[PDB]
Amino acid sequence: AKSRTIGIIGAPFSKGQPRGGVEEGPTVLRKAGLLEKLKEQECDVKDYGDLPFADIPNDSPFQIVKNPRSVGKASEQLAGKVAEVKKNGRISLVLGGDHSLAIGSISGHARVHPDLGVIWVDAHTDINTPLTTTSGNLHGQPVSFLLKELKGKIPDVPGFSWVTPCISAKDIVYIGLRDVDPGEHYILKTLGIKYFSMTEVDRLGIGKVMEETLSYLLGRKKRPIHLSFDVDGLDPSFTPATGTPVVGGLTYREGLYITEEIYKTGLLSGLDIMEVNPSLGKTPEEVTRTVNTAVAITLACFGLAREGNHKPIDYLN
Amino acid sequence: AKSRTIGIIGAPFSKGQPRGGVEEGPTVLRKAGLLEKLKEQECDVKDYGDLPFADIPNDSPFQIVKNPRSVGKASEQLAGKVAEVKKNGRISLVLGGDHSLAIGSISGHARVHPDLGVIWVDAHTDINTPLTTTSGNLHGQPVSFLLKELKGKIPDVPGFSWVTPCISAKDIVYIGLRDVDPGEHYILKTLGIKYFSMTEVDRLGIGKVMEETLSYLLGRKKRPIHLSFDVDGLDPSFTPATGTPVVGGLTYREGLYITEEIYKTGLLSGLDIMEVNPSLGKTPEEVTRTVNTAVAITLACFGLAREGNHKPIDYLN
Amino acid sequence: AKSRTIGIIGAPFSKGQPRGGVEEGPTVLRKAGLLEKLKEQECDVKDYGDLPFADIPNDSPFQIVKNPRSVGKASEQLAGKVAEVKKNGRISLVLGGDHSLAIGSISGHARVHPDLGVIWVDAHTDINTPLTTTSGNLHGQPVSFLLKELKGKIPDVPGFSWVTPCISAKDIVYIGLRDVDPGEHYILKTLGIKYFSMTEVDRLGIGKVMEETLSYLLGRKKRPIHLSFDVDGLDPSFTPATGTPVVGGLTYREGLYITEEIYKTGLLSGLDIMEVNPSLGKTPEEVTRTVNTAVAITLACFGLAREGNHKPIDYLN
Ligand SMILES: N[C@@]1(C(=O)O)C[C@]2(CCCN2)C[C@@H]1CCC[B-](O)(O)O
Ligand SMILES: N[C@@]1(C(=O)O)C[C@]2(CCCN2)C[C@@H]1CCC[B-](O)(O)O
Ligand SMILES: N[C@@]1(C(=O)O)C[C@]2(CCCN2)C[C@@H]1CCC[B-](O)(O)O
Ligand SMILES: [Mn+2]
Ligand SMILES: [Mn+2]
Ligand SMILES: [Mn+2]
Ligand SMILES: [Mn+2]
Ligand SMILES: [Mn+2]
Ligand SMILES: [Mn+2]
Repeated sequence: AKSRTIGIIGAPFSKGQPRGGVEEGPTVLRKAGLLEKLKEQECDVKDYGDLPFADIPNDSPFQIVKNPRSVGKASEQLAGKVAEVKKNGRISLVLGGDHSLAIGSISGHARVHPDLGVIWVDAHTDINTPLTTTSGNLHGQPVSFLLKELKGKIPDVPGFSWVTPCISAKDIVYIGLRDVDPGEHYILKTLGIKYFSMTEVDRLGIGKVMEETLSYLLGRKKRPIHLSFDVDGLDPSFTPATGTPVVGGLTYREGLYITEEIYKTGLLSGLDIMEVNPSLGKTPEEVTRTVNTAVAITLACFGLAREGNHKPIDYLN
Repeated sequence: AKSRTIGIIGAPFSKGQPRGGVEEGPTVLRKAGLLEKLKEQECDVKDYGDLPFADIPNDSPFQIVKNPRSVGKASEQLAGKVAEVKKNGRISLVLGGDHSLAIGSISGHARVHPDLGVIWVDAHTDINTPLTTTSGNLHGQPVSFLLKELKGKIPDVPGFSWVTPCISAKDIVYIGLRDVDPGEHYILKTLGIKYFSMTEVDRLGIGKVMEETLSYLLGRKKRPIHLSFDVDGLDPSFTPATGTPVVGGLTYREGLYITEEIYKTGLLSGLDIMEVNPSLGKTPEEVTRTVNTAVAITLACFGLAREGNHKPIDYLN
Repeated sequence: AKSRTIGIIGAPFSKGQPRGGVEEGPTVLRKAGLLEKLKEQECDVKDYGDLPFADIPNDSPFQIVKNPRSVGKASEQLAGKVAEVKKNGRISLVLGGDHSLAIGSISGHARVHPDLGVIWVDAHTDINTPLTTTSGNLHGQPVSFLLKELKGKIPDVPGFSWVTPCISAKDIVYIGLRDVDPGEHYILKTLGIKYFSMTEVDRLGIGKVMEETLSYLLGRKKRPIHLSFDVDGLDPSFTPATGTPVVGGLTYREGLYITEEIYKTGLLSGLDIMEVNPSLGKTPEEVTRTVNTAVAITLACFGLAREGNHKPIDYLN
């Protein structure tokens, strides 16, 4: 089945943020048996291996923006790989790595399917421009480079001349927001992007949120869905091993409900599992817990339903 | 009050599954002072004691099904006792013990009240047949023996010839499902059984789940209700000392909500508190936490309300 | 802005309950940086300091009621200070201290705003009279001293002659109840007080809870809102360092949603943050967690929102 045909890309990249270890995410996710688990779920899985992100020594800051050439080239090379997987008729599964990789993942996906819609599960908007950013960390800026309405607000950052904005503000839905910068909130409200912060999830419940999200994106016509899952979107009681955790997050159940509903459209076309950092656990158990939650979210994107699953055979004979 | 008139039955049995300690469930529920708290809630409590389960020598397996004569006899004896409690105009309250005992608890209850409706709160469907099971543990098979629609699909298993299917596929509602086998999922679909998996609970909220459950069972007219409560239906964050824990379960709140709602109909007629295993706690507090929750669940079935409770007197004098 | 103009009053009082340490509540809330966080949030903050509560020796009990003269005096002192802050046109922010201080906090606030509506966030109703109490602890009795309907059911308690009931049964809404005494349950129902116990929060979701609360209080016309927050309204997993914790409480998210919805009315006029006991944390981490949660709650009352916030300027320039 189309919704269960997968091309796994390993993106071991960390220079979009300051904390070492996030590049180990593709290794830890594989070691937890992700590939084997997806095949037990009737998936056709092709593992495209881990992208080599050859060292870019001499990568001085652009103003306050850190490692711009490394971040730009990693995303540029990932875009090429995602385009190749999409051309092979497979759902691209990007194992991160930090969230700056979404620049390349979404650009590469939009090359084959320009009509795609984006569902962004995260505690943060990641919509800072290189000029509104106060941290200078590119993992909090991927969306700004991707939105068409922000063209003229993105300065000429070394390593990003290949970037052409591919998503319009009306083609993205945020879910799980709870730590937004002032500049980011200004962008969000001015561009009129559809969002469901933890306030909306509390108000409406996850059922109504997904109902509104899928109607908002697919109501006019059926189009490919790109899900970008930052593991910090869930509460740190489920994914503690991550760079920028924020309390009061989406529950484990809620994370599975979003992925269960997205799978059911049959239109998932690209998936990012980002920000798993196996060296940010306070104990060896916080690491396994983060990785198992990430694996569980992934399996639900490819058909695993809590109600159960069965093959078209007579189980009573 | 009929809704507060109880017949206590201890069922210290574990051979429906391979993990030792669940036979100690009645003792630890009793030690926590369940009977005293119920009497303190204005309940008429009669204690029928803990049933003696004689060891069956040479209890050879039926195919891969383990301890068939023991599970069969334990349920046969429990059926007789539940029928005796019901005939005395009391609500039977079975303290388990593994979930295989539900065969006898529900059969016994259907002998006095054949128009009963079953609410099954669990992470599991326990609807495997002796042939669909892959584990061979009978606690994952009680619903198959009880269902009228499965007559002809259950072979002659030693110890079960006394069983006559007493409930139809339309007289049972599941709440909490999140770990269902393919064959169980097939049965669920082909027999059109009403169920609220954790997916439906996330979608609708426990308020709507309970509205629909009671409307489904009581819609036509009032009829007796049997609640079979497996503690693993709740999240292992609340009930960890259990044999088959599954993450992302019902909350402590949702569990009380379900039981407070069933109490309010005044139609509770049979109750099972199952799968409490006090040898399966990682810490002594994990055991007390499980037992405290199971006691809190039982107290709400018999009137204890979070908004409060009071005697029909004038407290301002 | 008026909704951001604050008058801070520290109330280091503990004699309303038997557990030492709650008098250290205003200090640990200050040491966390509450005032500084409010100032950074564009809040006009004025520190009125901590009230000097003079030790009353030979404070003999009134029947069973412990420290009557000390509790009455402290609330009498707080009433004059809250009334002063209100006449200065600032929102009174009382840093508790045990919940008996609500006597003084609400009374002083009604002296300047007699048409005020109360939102009481608590696991408990705190509506016992000096005659219905079984503990004799005055922190579980403040609502009885304040209701006009209970005038004649409150005996002459030494230190409380200054009290004059300032609210009617229809001017108060409870949210989060789950441990109500029989005497209190009788009072709650006979007076027909509006309440949302955890059962209604589970049934409706916090979104409908806030919809109904605000509609009931502000329906007829706009009126000042007094929020008295007992940190034990939230589950012990978010606020463990407290004297009377009850399991199955409001989540961190619900706590934030209540306080965000209250800010949005622009009618917040009084705020009590009560029962933070830094000496009751099982570990130093349990203390910090409670204090951090209490700070998060307070900031949301004055405009800090999870979707983000921004100043009225063009951030894209
Ligand atoms: N908006 C921030 C930024 O640096 O631009 C500011 C920040 C630092 C303190 C407050 N939150 C992290 C966030 C970046 C998140 C990236 B990610 O984890 O979602 O991928
Ligand atoms: N379907 C199972 C079986 O053994 O038949 C397979 C199982 C083991 C691995 C997956 N779940 C346990 C379950 C049984 C639960 C019984 B009870 O705890 O809910 O009462
Ligand atoms: N109803 C009680 C009372 O003492 O009047 C009985 C009590 C003692 C054990 C059961 N709950 C505490 C509660 C008081 C709460 C005060 B507060 O924390 O909400 O402010
Ligand atoms: Mn992100
Ligand atoms: Mn993030
Ligand atoms: Mn079971
Ligand atoms: Mn179970
Ligand atoms: Mn209180
Ligand atoms: Mn309280």
